[PDB]
Amino acid sequence: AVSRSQRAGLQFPVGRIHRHLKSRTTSHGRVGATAAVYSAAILEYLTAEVLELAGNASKDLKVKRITPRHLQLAIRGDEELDSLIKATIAGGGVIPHIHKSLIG
Amino acid sequence: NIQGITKPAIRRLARRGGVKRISGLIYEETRGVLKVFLENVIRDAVTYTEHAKRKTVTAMDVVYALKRQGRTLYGFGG
Amino acid sequence: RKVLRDNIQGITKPAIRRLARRGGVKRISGLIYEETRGVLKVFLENVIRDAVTYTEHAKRKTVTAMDVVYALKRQGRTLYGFG
Amino acid sequence: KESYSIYVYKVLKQVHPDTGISSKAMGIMNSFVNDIFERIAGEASRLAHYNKRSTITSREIQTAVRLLLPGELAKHAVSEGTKAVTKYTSA
Amino acid sequence: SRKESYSIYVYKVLKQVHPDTGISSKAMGIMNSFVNDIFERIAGEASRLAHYNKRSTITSREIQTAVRLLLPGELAKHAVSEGTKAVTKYTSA
Amino acid sequence: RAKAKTRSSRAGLQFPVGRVHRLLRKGNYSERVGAGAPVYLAAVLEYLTAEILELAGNAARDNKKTRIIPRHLQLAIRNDEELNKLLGRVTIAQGGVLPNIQAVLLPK
Amino acid sequence: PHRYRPGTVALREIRRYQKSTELLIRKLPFQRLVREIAQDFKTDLRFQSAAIGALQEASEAYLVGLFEDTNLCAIHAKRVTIMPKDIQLARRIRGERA
Amino acid sequence: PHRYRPGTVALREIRRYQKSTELLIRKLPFQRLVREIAQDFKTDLRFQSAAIGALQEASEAYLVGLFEDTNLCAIHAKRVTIMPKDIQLARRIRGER
DNA sequence: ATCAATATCCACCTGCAGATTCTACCAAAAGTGTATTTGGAAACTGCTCCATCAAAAGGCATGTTCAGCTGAATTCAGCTGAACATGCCTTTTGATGGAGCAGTTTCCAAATACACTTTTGGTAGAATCTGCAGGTGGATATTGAT
DNA sequence: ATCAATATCCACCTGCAGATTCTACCAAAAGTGTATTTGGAAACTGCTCCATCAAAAGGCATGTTCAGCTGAATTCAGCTGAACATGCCTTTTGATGGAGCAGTTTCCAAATACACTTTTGGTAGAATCTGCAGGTGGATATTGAT
Ligand SMILES: [Cl-]
Ligand SMILES: [Cl-]
Ligand SMILES: [Cl-]
Ligand SMILES: [Cl-]
Ligand SMILES: [Mn+2]
Ligand SMILES: [Mn+2]
Ligand SMILES: [Mn+2]
Ligand SMILES: [Mn+2]
Ligand SMILES: [Mn+2]
Ligand SMILES: [Mn+2]
Ligand SMILES: [Mn+2]
Ligand SMILES: [Mn+2]
Ligand SMILES: [Mn+2]
Ligand SMILES: [Mn+2]
Repeated sequence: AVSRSQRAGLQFPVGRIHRHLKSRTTSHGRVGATAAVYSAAILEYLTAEVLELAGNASKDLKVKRITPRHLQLAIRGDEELDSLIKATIAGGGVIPHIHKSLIG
Repeated sequence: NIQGITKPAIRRLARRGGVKRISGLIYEETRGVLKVFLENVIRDAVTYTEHAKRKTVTAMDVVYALKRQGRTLYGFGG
Repeated sequence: RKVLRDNIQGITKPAIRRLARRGGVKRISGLIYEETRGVLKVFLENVIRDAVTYTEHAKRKTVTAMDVVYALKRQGRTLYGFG
Repeated sequence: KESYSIYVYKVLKQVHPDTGISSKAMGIMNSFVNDIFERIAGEASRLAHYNKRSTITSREIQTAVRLLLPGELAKHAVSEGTKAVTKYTSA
Repeated sequence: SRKESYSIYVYKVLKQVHPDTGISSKAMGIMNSFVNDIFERIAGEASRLAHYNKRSTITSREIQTAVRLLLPGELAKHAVSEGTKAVTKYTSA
Repeated sequence: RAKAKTRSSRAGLQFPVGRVHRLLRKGNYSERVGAGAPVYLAAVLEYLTAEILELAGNAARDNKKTRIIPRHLQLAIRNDEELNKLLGRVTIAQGGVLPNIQAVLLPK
Repeated sequence: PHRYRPGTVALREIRRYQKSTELLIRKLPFQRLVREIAQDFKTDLRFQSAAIGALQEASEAYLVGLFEDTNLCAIHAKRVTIMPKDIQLARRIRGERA
Repeated sequence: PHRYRPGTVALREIRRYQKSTELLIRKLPFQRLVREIAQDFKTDLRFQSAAIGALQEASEAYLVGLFEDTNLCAIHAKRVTIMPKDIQLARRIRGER
């Protein structure tokens, strides 16, 4: 007692993130005392935001565990998460959409 | 080996892409497109491998290669 | 001092037509001009928003060329010739 | 070999105590956290250098967040960041 | 106040490839933006390469690999030649 | 002590090895920088500069101009497959475009 | 009374403007637009002259590049006339709007 | 007997494969393809199983995304059938060609 | 839409097999207690250079008229691509056993950092130098109507 | 085919705004010295990888119909291009006025440094359950037809 993540009321590691910031910002560079805390809070927020939407879909499909598919549905189903993450979600598939001109 | 990428395989990819009807010329065209994509990715992935003085292409080499061309892939270490 | 209003309409029809010509366009629908103005404003909003963000971070009240250049690079629209 | 698995799992129990997560989905979350961290740190690094600073502070992180996150995400992220720093600087 | 630029070096190279040809200020500004851009790309890629391989030193080997990644083909071969030649000539005291 | 010999001249370069070395050092790209790293980088930057200037210089000549303008730089980059690829996401100010009219648009 | 047929002058304009590099949007009206947009973010902002010029070079290059893709979409639909529909397709494939 | 009209089974396959996430290319042909391409740079490289997996996930995600834009180009031309011209247009807009 | 008639989904289930979660080391690393240094904020201050006005010329936007030809429907059939059943097999699965090549230590000669002290290549500004922008022309297409 | 009307190509001209060259001061590379890391170069690991291989299990290739899609062809309403006069407003240039970059100096709040101890998280097996296999009984949903 007491860890820096605890004092900031976070689950994400302030200490590790501080060290990561201290990496490619060399010893010739510097890192603020609260920069790690602030950075940790953002990562935890975004993680929670993604996990909540994904967790919903997993239960909406009556499944206990979150799968890559649930993550894909949660991201592409959210306008802002979709624009933020233009990465490829492995094993996530695509959102089911058929063009209206294709249906008889 | 590019012919190993079969017509029903290419077809399944088109279905997931929401394609209803497929021209016969598509399959050869798709094989050509896929090859160029793979060439570019593998060229960079092997380059990362040689720099590390390794003879084994790791998943991280691929991820780094995909990231460099703006094709970020999640779920393989990086 | 003076109020700036409705300046997207300052992007005239002949100006938009000239841009299309350089783009190789031979014939233009009448609805293009309003659409082009819409597309341009969204583009300018996005670039300037980031540029001003760089300006505000620098605690400046003057947008520099570098603020714009940085903003363009971040959006994958790298511009040469302005420092 | 480091990972964010433990922390992702801890956050998951906050928002969904009843829900678990597959191994492959965890690898995606790991890639996600690493990606976002690199984006923010990289932008924060450039912000400091542009202004001839050698120190990355929470002010650089905040501006980077405003540049990288699209709208409502940005507002809440900035709020969570400020909230966490304020609680940190208290003790 | 002094503002550094690559202008004098671009102009020196200009006289080597076209001794009769000059260049406008706006075209010189483009060349400066180009040099700064390529520098930023190569240095950034070499930095990540060192980080990926857990090295604390960016050497000419990192620069070379970065070049082979960023330059598309014959440009890569020719740049590697100029890079290697300059190094070997430099290491020859 | 010995007479000053610039690292550029030692490398047979026109681009400043020392300045490039300083820029690598203050960009915090790494904790340490090798001796040959700024040499290699300066050589690459110099060659690429030469490549663009050569082709731009050529374009100026066929336009019978003795001064390179942005238009010549654009004509040089977009007409070269590898420079166009390298600068595919780059805007050249006052460069204009390459002349190109789709065949179907031309008269009968 | 001489009169060129539809499309003849259009093709004539294409070759003229593809040959030149000058800005196609008037400087002053573009300045107002930039200042109007920016001051909607931060009141009483000042601008370096080169800052506005940078935005215009980038803006025109973007629109010209978009009209290229737009044109190709029109030709693809066997038309010679570009339409909003063509722009929307081009920007969609670009990932700008979907 | 029974015979589905052209389009019915096609629409069915779309729903089935958009609903699932499994790889659609057989593993061995793709693995063999990767090695041949790689050997033109470096002969007999060792490949991690995850390395090939990453390449295949990316390859299929790429092609599926391309078929989507390809489909849009076909629809735009008031067609339901995708053609090489549709792929060529999509890749041109992307800056791939 | 009935009416009936196949072909497929598709959610009420189940039972292990295999993923997840849980466990327990224990080295890595975060945290701590001090001691020391230092980047950078802050308070001026000099001096670009930015905002706004003014006019005056004339380039060019605007609004109009009008018909050429294009986009939009529409029709039709030649032919291509979908649906299908049927054999053949390429891929898939699964050990067995080598092994090649990861990654891991523990030494020093080589390499790099960082300061001091001098030197000189690089810049700002002034002084020169001079393409070519913008003007003027015939010559050579190109175009569209008899 | 011919011409008339128009535009573009291309060469001419010069002077001045823009580009190049010159001039010295000085910021910052260069030379030289320590002090400090570092990355090979040995000598050693257990590990995913390669290779069959042995069949075998879904999965592709193949040929035959025919449904219906694509492309050609036709028609016409009306929109968009071309050409024109009109005169507004952009362009150009110069002026003020001064907001506010950017330079500069001081000196602490905010960083790094260091030698430790405490805490944590990565790891691999055991211990735990959760879906993935399938598998229907049963409406969808599609299809030919009255
Ligand atoms: Cl801070
Ligand atoms: Cl080196
Ligand atoms: Cl439309
Ligand atoms: Cl085609
Ligand atoms: Mn030459
Ligand atoms: Mn306003
Ligand atoms: Mn100081
Ligand atoms: Mn038509
Ligand atoms: Mn028929
Ligand atoms: Mn000198
Ligand atoms: Mn001229
Ligand atoms: Mn001094
Ligand atoms: Mn100390
Ligand atoms: Mn623990």
